Amino acid sequence: STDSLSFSFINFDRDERNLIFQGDAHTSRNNILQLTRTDSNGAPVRSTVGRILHSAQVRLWEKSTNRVANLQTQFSFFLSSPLSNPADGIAFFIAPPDTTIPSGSAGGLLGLFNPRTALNESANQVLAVEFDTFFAQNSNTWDPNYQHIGIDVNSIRSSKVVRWERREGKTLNVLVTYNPSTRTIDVVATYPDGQRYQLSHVVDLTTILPEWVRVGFSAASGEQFQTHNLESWSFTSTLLY
Amino acid sequence: STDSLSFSFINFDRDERNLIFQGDAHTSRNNILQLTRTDSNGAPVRSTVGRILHSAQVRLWEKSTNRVANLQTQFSFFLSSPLSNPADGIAFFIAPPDTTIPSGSAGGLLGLFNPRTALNESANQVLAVEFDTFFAQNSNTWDPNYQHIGIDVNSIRSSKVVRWERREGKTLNVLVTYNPSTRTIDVVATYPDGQRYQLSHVVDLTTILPEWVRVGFSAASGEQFQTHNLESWSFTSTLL
Ligand SMILES: CC(=O)N[C@@H]1[C@@H](O)[C@H](O[C@@H]2O[C@H](CO)[C@@H](O[C@@H]3O[C@H](CO[C@H]4O[C@H](CO)[C@@H](O)[C@H](O)[C@@H]4O[C@@H]4O[C@H](CO)[C@@H](O)[C@H](O)[C@H]4NC(C)=O)[C@@H](O)[C@H](O[C@H]4O[C@H](CO)[C@@H](O)[C@H](O)[C@@H]4O[C@@H]4O[C@H](CO)[C@@H](O)[C@H](O)[C@H]4NC(C)=O)[C@@H]3O)[C@H](O)[C@H]2NC(C)=O)[C@@H](CO)O[C@H]1NC(=O)C[C@H](N)C(=O)O
Ligand SMILES: [Ca+2]
Ligand SMILES: [Ca+2]
Ligand SMILES: [Mn+2]
Ligand SMILES: [Mn+2]
Repeated sequence: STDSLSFSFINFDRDERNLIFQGDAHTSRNNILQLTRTDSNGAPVRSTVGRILHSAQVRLWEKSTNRVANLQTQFSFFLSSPLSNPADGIAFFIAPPDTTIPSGSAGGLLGLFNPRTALNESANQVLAVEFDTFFAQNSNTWDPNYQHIGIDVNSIRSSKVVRWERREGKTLNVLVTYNPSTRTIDVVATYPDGQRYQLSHVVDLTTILPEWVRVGFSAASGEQFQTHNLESWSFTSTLLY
Repeated sequence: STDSLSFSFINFDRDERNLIFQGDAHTSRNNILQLTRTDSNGAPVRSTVGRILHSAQVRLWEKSTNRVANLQTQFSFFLSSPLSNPADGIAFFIAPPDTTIPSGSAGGLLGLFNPRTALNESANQVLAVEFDTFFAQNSNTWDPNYQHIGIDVNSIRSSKVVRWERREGKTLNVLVTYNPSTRTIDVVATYPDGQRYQLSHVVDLTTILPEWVRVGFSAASGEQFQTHNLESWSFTSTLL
């Protein structure tokens, strides 16, 4: 009785037919999705980007009946690094279906933006929820001066941020929703001990993205590095109104 | 949580990016999916096959672990025709991801089989649930002598059938499930007045289909014809 699409992964098998793997994204022998490159011992390496998109296209709206999609997605990730200042982060993102890794998008651009246009909203079509671990003010000039979760609308400079603490190796469980009635992106992220982070932003997704999109994850490292380990992912979209 | 995939169409838009259209399959201005060919006034015509598959592949089973999927799908369709003996039928089906319309598959082969291998189980990889309106024993030599619902396992000759009544322009609502614990396909179908049909068959899908499959619908006409109009479709599969 609705138009809808849903999928869930509890781990990531070696030859997954419904995922589009980009750049350095790969799977580990224990079915964890590794977004960024590792060496032969599984250690993270510099200057790497990897992404995945689900192959099923999501319809963001349907005009003739004035419907717009809601969206709900849950995912779990952890990060590992020997460094004091591990980098760069992982993001959930929504983009056109033919989206590809931009040139120059490693480091603090998180695999999402070209350096030429990273701060230029008119040149991009992307909504991302970022988990940003590296904020050095002399390179990541757009960042607040702390680790943070952000909502990114056509730019690596987030519209809203909240202070966040990276915890070496610990799973962060995230819920992201879009409510088309209030035009609100809501983010809730919780560590296993119950420590919670919340962030929201009003953005009408129909004004920034095309009718059909793909959804997925991106991660990068620059001169500093970490593994970006995606453990599980569920997603649902329903046309409403 | 689980490894699962679900989708639902309450009707069909002119633009549906996650469907693979094969042969004569197309959408109507009224957001109905029309499987078989029509003329310029929307009247059905002879000798036509159309199919749709969802673009998302379904993991039916995993060889390394022996995990197997359950499946549930619900759909609704209606048929229309000027003919006293309209033909040939519509089927839900499950097949390998690269499945295409076989040559010679119009008429009573429902877009699913080639004439030389339609009864050779070793040559096919398909599970279908057919809604068969044309049973002439002199051409459809594999059919029971009445309209019927059938469960087809690598053959156009159904493994099980139940008598069924075609109703011009009326919607049949259908549920098809696969239960991997009992290895049973079950089918329940109803018309708007409550008239009910049920059929089941025990078949281990892991014996007839590869690990990754696609799902969708096929329909055909031969010398006799009708439109095959898919109104809605929902699907869910979970790998246990
Ligand atoms: C010389 C000699 O005697 N040779 C013998 C051969 O003639 C025998 O061949 C068989 O003859 C049968 C009788 O004529 C044929 O049955 C008829 O087949 C018609 C065509 O079937 C099509 O269309 C069907 C409907 O859509 C579809 O279900 C079929 O599957 C088939 O479509 C094929 O399918 C193929 C896959 O299998 C596919 O590759 C093809 O692409 C596809 N074709 C197309 C174009 O897409 C069928 O229409 C006939 O049905 C009508 O007639 C029966 C009564 O006979 C009625 O019960 C039906 O309701 C229907 O009636 C019609 O309905 C209309 C609509 O309401 C109405 O307008 C009409 O007025 C009414 N017509 C009538 C007559 O009432 C029917 O089933 C059969 O197809 C032939 N088989 C083959 C393989 O060609 C042959 C085998 O029996 O045997 C020969 N005899 C000998 O060899 C003896 C001796 N050794 C010798 O002489 O040599
Ligand atoms: Ca940063
Ligand atoms: Ca038949
Ligand atoms: Mn940031
Ligand atoms: Mn039959």
